[PDB]
Amino acid sequence: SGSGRGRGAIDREQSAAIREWARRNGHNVSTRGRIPADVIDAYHAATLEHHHHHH
Repeated sequence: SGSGRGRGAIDREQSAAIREWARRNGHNVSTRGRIPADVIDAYHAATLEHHHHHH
């Protein structure tokens, strides 16, 4: 009874958003588990620099 692990929610759940972003950009990424830090950095560059070092 009550709330618990049966909800299926993840703590670092932005992994799925980085996987989707990598798929939308045609970049190599795994279907499940961890993502390479180079692709996490690639995602951070896209979210930070596109309104700083782009026109």
